[PDB]
Amino acid sequence: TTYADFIASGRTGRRASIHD
Amino acid sequence: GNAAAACKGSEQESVKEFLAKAKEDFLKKWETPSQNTAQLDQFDRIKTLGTGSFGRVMLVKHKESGNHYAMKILDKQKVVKLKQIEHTLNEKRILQAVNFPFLVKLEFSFKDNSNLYMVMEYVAGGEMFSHLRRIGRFSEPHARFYAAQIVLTFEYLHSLDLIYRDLKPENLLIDQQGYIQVTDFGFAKRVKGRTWTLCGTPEYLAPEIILSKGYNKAVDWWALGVLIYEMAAGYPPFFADQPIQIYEKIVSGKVRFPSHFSSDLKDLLRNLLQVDLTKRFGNLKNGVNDIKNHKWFATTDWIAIYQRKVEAPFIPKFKGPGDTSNFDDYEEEEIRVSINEKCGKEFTEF
Ligand SMILES: Nc1ncnc2c1ncn2[C@@H]1O[C@H](COP(=O)(O)OP(=O)(O)NP(=O)(O)O)[C@@H](O)[C@H]1O
Ligand SMILES: *C(=O)CCCCCCCCCCCCC
Ligand SMILES: [Mg+2]
Ligand SMILES: [Mg+2]
Repeated sequence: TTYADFIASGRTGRRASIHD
Repeated sequence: GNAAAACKGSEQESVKEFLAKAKEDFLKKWETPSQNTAQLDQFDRIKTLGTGSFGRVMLVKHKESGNHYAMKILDKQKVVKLKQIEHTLNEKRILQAVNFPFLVKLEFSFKDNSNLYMVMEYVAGGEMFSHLRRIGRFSEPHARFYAAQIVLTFEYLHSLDLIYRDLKPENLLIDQQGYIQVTDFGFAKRVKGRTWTLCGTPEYLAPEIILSKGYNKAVDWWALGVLIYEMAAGYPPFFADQPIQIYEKIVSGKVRFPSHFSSDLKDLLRNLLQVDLTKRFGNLKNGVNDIKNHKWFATTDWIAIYQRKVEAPFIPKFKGPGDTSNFDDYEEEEIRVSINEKCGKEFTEF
């Protein structure tokens, strides 16, 4: 399931902002 | 708001007047910002509420009043090293000037030899992020209640020529009445034309940011689409292990919806997550009204939301003053203030 794929991914925790 | 209920559209002149007066208030503060309105020894530092690249946000207690606040601490040297001076000056100048029911209130600001400090009202209910991940997903009415507050907040900010540029559940706090308080103005900018900085959070970036194209406030409306999707699905519309893979998905613009999404929700999202700028809701001739008048929002009383008169989907647990139970724990580190002034010239106006 898409949910299971998300939960197994590396980006389920708090996501930092980015900039260059 | 009775007229808007009694005769849809009849409130438009009054909303125009509200926004004109709001801009007058904003411009006074924008043109003459508050500076140096507290100092570090006026607060007891209690616990870290979140960490970020330049510092952290701490629960503090104002010694003289006993009130709790959230203090964002930014290391000047790191801000300079990462070339974020202008962004940090924007953040404070804008946050001290705005006034809206869904924007966190900046109560004090000051600097010392080492750091910049922004002292905000403490919003004790935690990040929307925490609740969303724990519960899994929000029902459509629950997601809609939050989305409506963001629509109104962007109507307000955009009217002041402000672009927000970091919408995400981690930057949305739930207050003691179950309403949203937007925090983190780190990328907010006052801009009348287009702008070019690559900034935001990967999952929420509009294709035009990614592709180094130049962009405008329509990126905030794209981000709203991502937020609504994530709230209602439990996962973002474009996710992967690495940002490069996310960017590939965003610019394809192919989006797939969970089978439980309503037809109205899918339609709204196709119009917000629209790669083509001539077609994206919020960016058309009728602006925000294309969103506010969409079928998915038909049950939304916009003025009642503004007035905070709508019953919230839930009220976070509250154990008493200074309770941090709705936030994760973070590693603590001693705040050291140097005996030499760092980066004084760069931060003169802060
Ligand atoms: N007024 C507040 N009350 C309570 N908690 C807050 C408040 N402001 C911020 N926080 C918490 O502190 C965290 C960090 O603040 P934020 O302003 O987002 O920092 P940042 O370093 O800019 N983060 P980011 O740019 O998103 O990587 C937030 O995600 C919340 O958990
Ligand atoms: C009710 O229908 C009477 C007319 C209401 C005008 C005042 C409403 C102003 C608040 C609007 C929401 C904020 C827009 C960003
Ligand atoms: Mg943040
Ligand atoms: Mg930030």
